[PDB]
Amino acid sequence: ANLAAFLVLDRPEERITGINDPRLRNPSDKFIYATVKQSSVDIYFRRQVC
Amino acid sequence: IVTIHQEPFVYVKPTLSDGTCKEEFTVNGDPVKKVICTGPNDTSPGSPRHTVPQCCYGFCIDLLIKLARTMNFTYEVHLVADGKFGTQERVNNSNKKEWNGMMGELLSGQADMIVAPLTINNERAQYIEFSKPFKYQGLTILVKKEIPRSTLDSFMQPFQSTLWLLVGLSVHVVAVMLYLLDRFSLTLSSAMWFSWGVLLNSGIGSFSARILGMVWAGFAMIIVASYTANLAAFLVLDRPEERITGINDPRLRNPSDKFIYATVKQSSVDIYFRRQVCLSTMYRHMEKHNYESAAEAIQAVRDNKLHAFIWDSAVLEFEASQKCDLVTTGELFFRSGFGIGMRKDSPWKQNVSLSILKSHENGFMEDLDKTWVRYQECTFENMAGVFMLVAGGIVAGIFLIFIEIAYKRHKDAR
Amino acid sequence: DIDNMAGVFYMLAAAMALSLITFIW
Amino acid sequence: FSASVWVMMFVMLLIVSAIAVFVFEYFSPSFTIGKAIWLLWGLVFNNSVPVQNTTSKIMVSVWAFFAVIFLASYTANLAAFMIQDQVTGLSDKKFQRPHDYSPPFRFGTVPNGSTERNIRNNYPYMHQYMTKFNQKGVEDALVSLKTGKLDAFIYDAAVLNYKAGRDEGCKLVTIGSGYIFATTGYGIALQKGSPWKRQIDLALLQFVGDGEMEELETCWLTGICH
Amino acid sequence: AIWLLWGLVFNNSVPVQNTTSKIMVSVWAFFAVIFLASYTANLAAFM
Ligand SMILES: *[C@@H]1O[C@H](CO)[C@@H](O)[C@H](O)[C@H]1NC(C)=O
Ligand SMILES: *[C@@H]1O[C@H](CO)[C@@H](O)[C@H](O)[C@H]1NC(C)=O
Repeated sequence: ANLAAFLVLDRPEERITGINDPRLRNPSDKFIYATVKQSSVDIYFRRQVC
Repeated sequence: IVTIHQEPFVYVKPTLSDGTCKEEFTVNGDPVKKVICTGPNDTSPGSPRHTVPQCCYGFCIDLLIKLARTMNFTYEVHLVADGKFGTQERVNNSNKKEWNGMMGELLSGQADMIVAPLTINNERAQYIEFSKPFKYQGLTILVKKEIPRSTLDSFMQPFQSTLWLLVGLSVHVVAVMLYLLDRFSLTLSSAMWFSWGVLLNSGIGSFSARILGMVWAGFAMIIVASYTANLAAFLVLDRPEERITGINDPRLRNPSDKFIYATVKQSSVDIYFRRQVCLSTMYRHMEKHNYESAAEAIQAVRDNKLHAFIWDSAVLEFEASQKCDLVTTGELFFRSGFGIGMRKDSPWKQNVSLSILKSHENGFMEDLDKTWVRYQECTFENMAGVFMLVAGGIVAGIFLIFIEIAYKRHKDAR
Repeated sequence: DIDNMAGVFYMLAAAMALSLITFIW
Repeated sequence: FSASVWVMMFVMLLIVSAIAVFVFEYFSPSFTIGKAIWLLWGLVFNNSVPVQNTTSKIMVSVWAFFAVIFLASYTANLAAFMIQDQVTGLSDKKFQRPHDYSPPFRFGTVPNGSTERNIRNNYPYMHQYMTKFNQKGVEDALVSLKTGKLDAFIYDAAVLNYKAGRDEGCKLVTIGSGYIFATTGYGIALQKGSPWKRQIDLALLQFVGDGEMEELETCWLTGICH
Repeated sequence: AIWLLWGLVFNNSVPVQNTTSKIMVSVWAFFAVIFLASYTANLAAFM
């Protein structure tokens, strides 16, 4: 039973679940992510309410 | 004072022959205060309305008694005839905006102070000023939960029958080919007895038969392994039927005849639903099913007439705590407090607000919450019917083999 | 389910081959 | 979970044992006292060899099949069964009696605030005990909690919830919800006699009724450890 | 040897019929039981 439980329950490490990911909403040194340079994505990030 | 009959807050019971109520006690053996109540005998219309003396007690009575002790008050309680909070309604000559129910009674001058559960709203505050709320509770969804007992009983072949027929054909052909191999070189039933012992462990039992036995032993276990894997998968994957996951539930966003849910009558929830930017179909889905009281609504929900109900979160939590057959789902939304209905020219604003804040900060509110809202908290067929069928089949087979051997021994030794 | 027929037929060829080998030997 | 399955399986085992011993006694035309008892459990448990043995063969075969099916069902149930606070409020005797335990209790709060005044107005002894251990900022409290220099920290519910939501590792959480000693809001402090109070409260009520603050709540108040 | 190679790994069989030998067969049966448990757990995870 313990072996089956530990095989069913695995790491399941998900990085980003979407734009509204709370983890993405905060700066973390462990996970670093950014664009390359100025582009349409840069303008979209600049024009953000919050 | 006018008070609305609320089950978790204002318990109303008939008086005795002498005109008073019984002197009950709590779990701590303390005298429960009771106040003489005046109101109609029958809430439903078309009845001989008599203003018999009732006896209402509950949560707000303690706060009212504390206020009367702090400041000199001579209060008489009253019950609204229609049993509604009261909002803007439309009557003959529809170009009229008049308040009905408790709010209209307060505006008419009949009542001066209200101690009852009343949700603060902008429209209500535009005409009647309120005080600081006693506690902050929103509105949630109440749905009766089901009890999963069994599904897909496993008697002889719950999944398929062609697979069992194929297994039977395979065992028959392997048995006959084993008999043929033995004859060519277990002529009697010893070969099939050994095969059945290998299939089902019971401790019963040249190179040509060795490979057949090896492959049969290897093939025997995969069937039971697949069967137990399927059983485990079907036990893990259950119904998991969820009614409402929240306010943003897509199922709630569409009207369905299978799931009917609505409020009781006009209230703060009704005003919130009216003031929605894009939630229009909710009114069409709810206006076709309305009730008269929360007690009737919850009784209908228990009787499976309804599927979900919307009311204050505290009331639903208390109902779930006192009745384990009901559960509350969803999350808090449109959170707002309570208030006290007083006229704008009443000079008792500060004198009541200060007392309420003092009671809140001195631990009276938490004590009342503990002593009034936290009283108490909270296979049939799959492993029974198949067992009964198996037992009956075993008894029938035992009787059949008994008569068979009784005839066979006599035939052999005549 | 559907794979059960393939699984049972997979070993039938091996069983038949073994039977033929032990019959010819 | 044995409060239901074990109760029925006990009578099931009793009745099947009675049937087995009855048919074994009927098998007389190798002792019913011991052989039947041994065979009652030699086949249900696959990790045994106590059987050592036409009508009898069919009965033992069907009983072994039933035992295997029951074992598979039990394993499936065991597999399915595997899918699933410290203090309670300020009324606990631990806060009022820190000396009753060998490890002394240490608490922290920001002085010159409202929580300290509320504690003083209610429990003078608690205020006297609090005056020994004080912290001059939320960052100091977080550092003490991370390093173990503080046991419990008391402050406003909103700021503690915000810190828990933005805490790293989900190692700092509050004791549930609804156990707030005094549920009170913030409001907007005005000047005495100001006529703007009516307009302010009407605007706030309209905003809360229309739900125009939901985006602000979801954006400003969010984080890990939901 | 061939018969014992499969008489104990498959619990649904009785083909064994039998100091140094006892330890080896005992530890091998323990390994077979552990492997069967691992196989069942893997099947449960795969389902
Ligand atoms: C009003 O309340 C005060 C409380 O100190 C009491 O002394 C006084 O007698 C009361 N007056 C009346 C008329 O009840
Ligand atoms: C309200 O309280 C103040 C001071 O506590 C007192 O002077 C005043 O008389 C009170 N109001 C009434 C209506 O008694």
